[PDB]
Amino acid sequence: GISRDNWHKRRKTGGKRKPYHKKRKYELGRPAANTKIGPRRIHTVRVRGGNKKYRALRLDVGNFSWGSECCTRKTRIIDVVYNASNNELVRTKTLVKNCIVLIDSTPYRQWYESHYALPLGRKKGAKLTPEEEEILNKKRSKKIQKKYDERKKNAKISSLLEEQFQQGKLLACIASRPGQCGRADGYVLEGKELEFYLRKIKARKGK
Amino acid sequence: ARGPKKHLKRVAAPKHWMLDKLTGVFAPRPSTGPHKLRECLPLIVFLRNRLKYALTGDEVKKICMQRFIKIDGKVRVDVTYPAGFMDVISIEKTGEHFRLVYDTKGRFAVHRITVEEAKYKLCKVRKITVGVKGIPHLVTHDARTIRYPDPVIKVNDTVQIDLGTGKIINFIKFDTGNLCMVIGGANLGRVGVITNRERHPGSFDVVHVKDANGNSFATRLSNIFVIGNGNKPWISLPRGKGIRLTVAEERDKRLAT
Amino acid sequence: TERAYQKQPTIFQNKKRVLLGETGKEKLPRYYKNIGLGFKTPKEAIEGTYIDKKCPFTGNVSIRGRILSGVVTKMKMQRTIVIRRDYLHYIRKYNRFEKRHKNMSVHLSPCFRDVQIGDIVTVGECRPLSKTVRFNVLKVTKAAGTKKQFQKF
RNA sequence: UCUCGCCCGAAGCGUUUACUUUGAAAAAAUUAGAGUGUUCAAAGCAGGCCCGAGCCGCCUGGAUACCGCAGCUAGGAAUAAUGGAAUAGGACCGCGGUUCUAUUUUGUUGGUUUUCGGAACUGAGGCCAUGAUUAAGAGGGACGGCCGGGGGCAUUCGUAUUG
RNA sequence: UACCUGGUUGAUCCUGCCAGUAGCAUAUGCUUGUCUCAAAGAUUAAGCCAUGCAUGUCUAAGUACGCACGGCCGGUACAGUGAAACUGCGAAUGGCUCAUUAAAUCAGUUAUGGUUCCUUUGGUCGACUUGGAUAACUGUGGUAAUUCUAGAGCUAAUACAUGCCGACGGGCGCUGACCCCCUUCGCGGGGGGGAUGCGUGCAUUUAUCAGAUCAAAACCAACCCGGGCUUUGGUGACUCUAGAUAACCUCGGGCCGAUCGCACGCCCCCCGUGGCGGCGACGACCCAUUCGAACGUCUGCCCUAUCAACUUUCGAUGGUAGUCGCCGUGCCUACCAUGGUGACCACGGGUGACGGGGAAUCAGGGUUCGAUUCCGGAGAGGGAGCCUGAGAAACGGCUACCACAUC
RNA sequence: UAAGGGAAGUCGGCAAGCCGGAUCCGUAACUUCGGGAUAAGGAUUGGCUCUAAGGGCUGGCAGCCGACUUAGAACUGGUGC
Ligand SMILES: [Mg+2]
Ligand SMILES: [Mg+2]
Ligand SMILES: [Mg+2]
Ligand SMILES: [Mg+2]
Ligand SMILES: [Mg+2]
Ligand SMILES: [Mg+2]
Ligand SMILES: [Mg+2]
Ligand SMILES: [Mg+2]
Ligand SMILES: [Mg+2]
Ligand SMILES: [Mg+2]
Ligand SMILES: [Mg+2]
Ligand SMILES: [Mg+2]
Ligand SMILES: [Mg+2]
Ligand SMILES: [Mg+2]
Ligand SMILES: [Mg+2]
Ligand SMILES: [Mg+2]
Ligand SMILES: [Mg+2]
Ligand SMILES: [Mg+2]
Ligand SMILES: [Mg+2]
Ligand SMILES: [Mg+2]
Ligand SMILES: [Mg+2]
Ligand SMILES: [Mg+2]
Ligand SMILES: [Mg+2]
Repeated sequence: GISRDNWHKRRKTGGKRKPYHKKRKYELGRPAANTKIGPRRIHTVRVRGGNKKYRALRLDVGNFSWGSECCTRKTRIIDVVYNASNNELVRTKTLVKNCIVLIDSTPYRQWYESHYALPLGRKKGAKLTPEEEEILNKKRSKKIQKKYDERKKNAKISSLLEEQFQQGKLLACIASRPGQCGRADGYVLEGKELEFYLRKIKARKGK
Repeated sequence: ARGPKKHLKRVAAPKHWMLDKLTGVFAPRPSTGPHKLRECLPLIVFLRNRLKYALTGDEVKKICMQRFIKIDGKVRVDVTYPAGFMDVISIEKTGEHFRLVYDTKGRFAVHRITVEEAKYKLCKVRKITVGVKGIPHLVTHDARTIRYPDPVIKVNDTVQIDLGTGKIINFIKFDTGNLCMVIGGANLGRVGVITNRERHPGSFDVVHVKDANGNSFATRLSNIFVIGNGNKPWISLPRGKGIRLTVAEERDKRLAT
Repeated sequence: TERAYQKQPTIFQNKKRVLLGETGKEKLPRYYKNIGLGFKTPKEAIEGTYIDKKCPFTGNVSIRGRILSGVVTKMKMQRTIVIRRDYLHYIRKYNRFEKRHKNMSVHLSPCFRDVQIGDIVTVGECRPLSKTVRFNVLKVTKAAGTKKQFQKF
């Protein structure tokens, strides 16, 4: 029965704002979307004006955008670290608008592998999974197409992002709201704010 | 309160309907439509007061729904329809045909026109936009969402629209020299010649006009409606060139009669 | 820079600059905006490394509505100040006047440096920025007088 | 300024108001007031005329006004406030240059080095009658020969009075 | 009507007050022939209420196998008047009352570029019929009770659902087997046409990019010719609208028609078993227009200092990240700073304060009322809570407590 | 220790019994302005699993190693601390 209204506040002074409403209809506040990382279970909530609103209760997917190479993929959510507004929802694994999320690295390997090949994340296995890059042999100008892709740009991603792909992880940031639109959509942390939130997580996991 | 109001008192009605108190408590509140409550006139005032056909407000419910009085060539059957400035009434079999202007004293004047103004009609653009798949749409204040219009219709212009096709022609554009007529505010009904705009960046425009005999006035573009290009209206025009005389000259208009 | 949990406006940072191998300078790709109605954006906004959510030059908060004045009396509040505005209210019966003042709050864009206490400012209207802050800094008229002085230490 | 198409638009695009007059802007109702023989009058927004039906009838009326204060625009620059240039870091004109980058032509496309506009900055001269309203029968102050049972500190003195 | 008379003394003159004086609006008394408009349980009790009422609803057009009525009557079923019912709107308007509340409602003002909107007005609207239930009905019933309600068999849909036929693929999105030459001793190096395969559109929601005013060159690597070649709209302001790129799209599944009335007519044939389509009703994807609503800005308020400092832990002012909500905000929550208002009367009281538009009084200027038809706010005994709906914290809606209170 | 009642017992609440430690709250009459005052009246208190804050020695803004306290949150027990 929470009301987000501004008639039970105080004035610029501090004198008690005497009431003349009775907490009307159009000033509700509903209880929150304590969002979890379970299987998909989305409640819907009727709005003023009849519109539809999608409570995110438990979610395991999310559509995120690899911003640099301009890729965007459906992806699994693994782990939730550093909410940056409360240091307590990191425990609860709760998703809000700006909450930094560990993401599994599968749908971003295979885009970059099949476009900018001799791929990443194999630790020099030296006997490990020879999967159809060593068989195609690229007789045509498609090899010479991909030669510009390969070393003229030279496509060096941000240094440490190799190590996330060594590990099967990817550190990203949400930009949508979970409980209001029913999605958890965001973008992948790159470069400067990659190394920013890295030292935040390291020192908070350190001490 | 709660939800929309749906009555209108006789005292609280707009004065430019000429409504009278001691006839009854209530006034005919129009429907929602192309004209707001201060830029409108119902059918029930137009037929029962001015043309004076019917005397009860339930017979007008019959003859608006006997499918004879139509607007623009399609049949409108409300008893409280919002007919406003610059609208066309047709009556299909029994031939009468109407154009709506303002009387210069502030009233809505009767003005009886022929079939060569069934063929066209003027209207003022309210906004321009682009719509889905890159095409232009253009929203006219007569609630006309009309598309693929033209390239050179600015936002504050006037369009000579046909009713049958629903397709524009002869798009006159706002520029100094024109003939214009004020549709709201403190100089309503006056017909004049466009003289000076001032584009303030304070969310408005403001307009000085001269008129026919040169005399100056001032109001805003939204209130204003363009009627022609250079002292010739595209419309026929009632009682002179739309002229407020003087208070005393209006008396001596009645004496020399 | 930033001394918070994070700040960064709208601009796509990580442009993958490197294809031959160079650092150069890096802080170039910046957002920028005019405010119209005859007020010039300062160059403090352009070589300003700070990031603001509520600035009229830097942020999304456009200026509709009104124009008013004030004098900057207290600056003891984060990123916002408290103007004061005297005027001459009129009384009908006595046929005379009386001074009044009504203290307003206004969000101080920190592009305006050296805005020191007592100088005349001009404000513009915005959305509800906070409980009391509905106004926004638009032009700083006075540089608090002495643009020449030197003193002891 | 004629960057835009000898005069005009437009463009560089202004230290503010206060006050004053216009101009907008307002809801009627009520009030002042018009008009009308509601039988006069308080009312009300009514009616007036011709056609012996005979024209698938004419004309006008349902105005005008004051709408405090406040906000807006355009005219007025008296009085009353407030501002610049005093360590000149000024008004104005022509120059040295650092380095920033801007699209058009080099058939195209790219490359390198520029003429090149502006933002930034830097160096120097001249240029301006180069800059400070006068000293209130206003006021603060300095000054110097007096004057005062002014004030405080200290001592000297007097008759009395009582013992 | 720009207006005074009596009253202190033995007498005057004078500050003075009391008394007359004229309205006005409630009462009260004496009285009253007619006629025109005509206020009227506001002041004390927003104290309690017996009683009958005040919200109902059908077009040729959602549903007729009713036991009602009879159309001309044969079976190719469905012609008409259709009680009652489901369904779609509507009861959130109009009415009443002034108890609340003192920058609060409101009033003059500006804006949503920071939002939602039933209706009305236009745009877009690229398997010859699938399915269970369901009322109405029939009975058979229950306790004194209410506008209570159970089960057994059938029946309709614009109640509810499930779900495809049209289609020529346009060309981009990007993979990709292949194909034509110069050079050549061969590898190699240098340019050009194209089978396979997944995407497709609008809305939801993410991320990026292009998102423009300029007037001249030396060649260096090629090479289109005869020295020489291509460009959305708006504001004053965009993170505007529109494009292009990558993908989701929530089984509590954005739309992308399994509807109805009125008449007919055209067609070429292998029957017509195929086609060929005029007018209106209905309701949905969003964009708008209107009726709105809301939160906003500037200025404005009655007496009180025997109310002078008040406010923050449980936000008091501000900063950032977020929840929420229709969106903007301490609106809440987290973290962090230490602020905000005051003699220009804040804060704390009083009010016989609903605010205005207005009314009375008539020189001028004021003074006192304004619950009272018009606009706006509030509340239905008190005070809390929510279903349905575009709209309610509804009360001639519902639940619970308290106070009354009937059977 | 004692169901129910709670000074009715007695000369008298004698003796017993309540209240106690702590943190956050909140505090009058009265006054020699020092007080009263730990006034009265309250709320919490366990267990475990964590976060937040308080440091020290070397450097050309980093790295090694250190004391036991203070607030916050979850979960759990037969409302028990
Ligand atoms: Mg750690
Ligand atoms: Mg001497
Ligand atoms: Mg008396
Ligand atoms: Mg008296
Ligand atoms: Mg009652
Ligand atoms: Mg009402
Ligand atoms: Mg009251
Ligand atoms: Mg509200
Ligand atoms: Mg409102
Ligand atoms: Mg807090
Ligand atoms: Mg008077
Ligand atoms: Mg007066
Ligand atoms: Mg009302
Ligand atoms: Mg209510
Ligand atoms: Mg009701
Ligand atoms: Mg016992
Ligand atoms: Mg016991
Ligand atoms: Mg006891
Ligand atoms: Mg006792
Ligand atoms: Mg005794
Ligand atoms: Mg004892
Ligand atoms: Mg015990
Ligand atoms: Mg004691």
